[PDB]
Amino acid sequence: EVAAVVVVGSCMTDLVSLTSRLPKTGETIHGHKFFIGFGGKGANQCVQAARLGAMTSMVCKVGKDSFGNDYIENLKQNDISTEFTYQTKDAATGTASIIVNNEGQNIIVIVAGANLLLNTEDLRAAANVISRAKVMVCQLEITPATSLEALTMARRSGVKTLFNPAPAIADLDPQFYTLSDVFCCNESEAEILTGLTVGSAADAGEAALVLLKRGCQVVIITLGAEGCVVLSQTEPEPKHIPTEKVKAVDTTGAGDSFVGALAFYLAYYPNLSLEDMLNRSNFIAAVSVQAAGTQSSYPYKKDLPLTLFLEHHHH
Amino acid sequence: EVAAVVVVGSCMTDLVSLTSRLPKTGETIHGHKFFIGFGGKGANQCVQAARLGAMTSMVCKVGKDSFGNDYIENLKQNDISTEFTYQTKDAATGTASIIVNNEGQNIIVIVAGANLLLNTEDLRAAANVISRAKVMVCQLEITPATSLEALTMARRSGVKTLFNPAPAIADLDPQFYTLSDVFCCNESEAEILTGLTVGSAADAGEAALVLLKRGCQVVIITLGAEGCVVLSQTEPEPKHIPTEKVKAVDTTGAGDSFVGALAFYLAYYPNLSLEDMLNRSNFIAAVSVQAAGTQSSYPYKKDLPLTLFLEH
Ligand SMILES: Nc1ncnc2c1ncn2[C@@H]1O[C@H](COP(=O)(O)CP(=O)(O)O)[C@@H](O)[C@H]1O
Ligand SMILES: Nc1ncnc2c1ncn2[C@@H]1O[C@H](COP(=O)(O)CP(=O)(O)O)[C@@H](O)[C@H]1O
Ligand SMILES: [Cl-]
Ligand SMILES: [K+]
Ligand SMILES: [K+]
Ligand SMILES: [Mg+2]
Ligand SMILES: [Mg+2]
Repeated sequence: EVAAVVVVGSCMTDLVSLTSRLPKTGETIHGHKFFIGFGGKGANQCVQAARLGAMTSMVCKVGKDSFGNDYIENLKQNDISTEFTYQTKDAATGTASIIVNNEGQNIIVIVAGANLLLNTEDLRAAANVISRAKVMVCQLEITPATSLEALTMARRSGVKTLFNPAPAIADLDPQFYTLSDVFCCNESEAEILTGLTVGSAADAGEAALVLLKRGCQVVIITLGAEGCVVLSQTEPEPKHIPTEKVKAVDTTGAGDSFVGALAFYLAYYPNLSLEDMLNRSNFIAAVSVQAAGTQSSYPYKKDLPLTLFLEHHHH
Repeated sequence: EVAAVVVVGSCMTDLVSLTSRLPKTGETIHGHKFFIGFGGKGANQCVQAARLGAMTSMVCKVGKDSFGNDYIENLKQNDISTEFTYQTKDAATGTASIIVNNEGQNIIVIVAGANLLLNTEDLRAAANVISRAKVMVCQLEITPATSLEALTMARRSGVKTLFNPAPAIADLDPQFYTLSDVFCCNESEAEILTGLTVGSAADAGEAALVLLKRGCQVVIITLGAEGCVVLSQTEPEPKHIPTEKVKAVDTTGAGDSFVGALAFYLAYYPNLSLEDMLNRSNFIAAVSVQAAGTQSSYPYKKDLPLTLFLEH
């Protein structure tokens, strides 16, 4: 019935061309395959949460176009509520044009498009759904002011905020930190936000402390194959949560799998320690890296170990 | 209604992102605008001819996908026959993914897709329409075997062949020249095809002669703002046909406008001199450069000077 996880954020149509070599400036090349995929950090996170069993709702804006209609169907196919998936005639659906060579290297051009037109009126119409959620997740692929509005609304209603400052902006409004219950970013984002080098767990501990002092309640920095680091106002000493070693097929979208899993745990297992939530989220994201693609790689509950769903702390 | 102009060639969806900077390897950048356009050199040429008043037929193959369905509607809206516009589940509609910066530099990735699956069986179904046409137009965006068969069919029925070797490749099948009544390309294509540097109308004349001696009857090299150069087996001395100076808004698709205009004139105004046809085609192409986009820039007869359509 009630959506426990509300994601206010982005949907993007992935337009993928496969080539033998990447083009340089000025070059026309021929590729050998083109296909369409569904992306956007907001939708990616929402899709992972939904596949773990969350009742989710996506607050987003697409175009009144073929891509937008397709995106709505993609959400429905993932059992996501589309009651706040808005459409606009005033911009195309967001796009990621992606060129990939035979080694899996890419160039990407993102046009946020309709995502940027998600506005105050849209959030007001979503106010009841936001207010009744357990967790509100947002990123920085819509207009920053709209993400800030959503954080504000959630905070005012006592709804847990999960903020993923991605892609990062060097001088974020200070309110982004003070309105974030959980602030989760990757190493490259942490570098932009703090002006520190972040390559290692040690580095992430230092960066996390800078972010915590700006007013976050919890800070998590993800570290690829090294797992993640967390600290909080209650426990300000950095804790490194490793992830078990796997053979990565395709790491694309791992960050969004991680965040979607964390949203699921915050909503449905609020009793658990951060450490527990993060061990589980690490494991889920590590499953995603062992499969090709972004949304297509995200696991479903039925294909995951039963231990990930126990109410109490586990070893 | 008998089609006078038959175009056997490509339909492509243009997926255009406008950016401040072009991305380097491994980089994600954010751009400021995305749009979809109808393109493909075959379709572009067919659309310009149709807008001038030609009865046209587009022989092509698109996907059984949204892009393909949309493409078919695009052709119908331009009054083009789609009797031999095929759809396949075996590849997506052709795509051109185009990134452009604010200085107009670009990165382009073409995936010809369904265009490549237009096969000789598909062509043969069109034999009656080809046989009753005045002009057959082909390019180098579908499979070579298919384009060669189309030109062969036209020749067998005494239908004029107009061939646009675009995009160009160094080692083009010799038959493309010998099957071409009119062979029309741009300066950068002529350079690839001949190995000559083309940096003037005089240089274009020299490259054109190489193309002529490979077996073409008429060779036209288009020269952007400098108009075009023509020679023929009957008159091998190069003739430079200037175009009047205009303020270009967007030169994208001008070559296809030029070729589609030329097809229209070859089909419906056969008694005009070649020089006259090229002056008119230059003028129509120069209108196209004064508007943004490709097919959205191609003028209609109703918006053009009446003198372009007077005989003699
Ligand atoms: N190679 C790898 N092996 C195992 N887990 C991985 C992994 N790459 C990523 N992960 C998992 O996915 C989470 C998020 O990944 P990232 O820190 O890589 C985000 P990004 O920096 O690539 O955008 C990690 O914290 C970890 O749990
Ligand atoms: N800047 C410009 N001013 C006027 N006419 C132009 C022009 N650029 C192109 N044209 C017209 O369009 C014709 C074809 O253009 P191009 O020679 O540039 C072929 P392409 O660059 O589209 O491949 C020219 O012969 C000329 O008639
Ligand atoms: Cl920009
Ligand atoms: K993956
Ligand atoms: K134009
Ligand atoms: Mg990673
Ligand atoms: Mg040009």
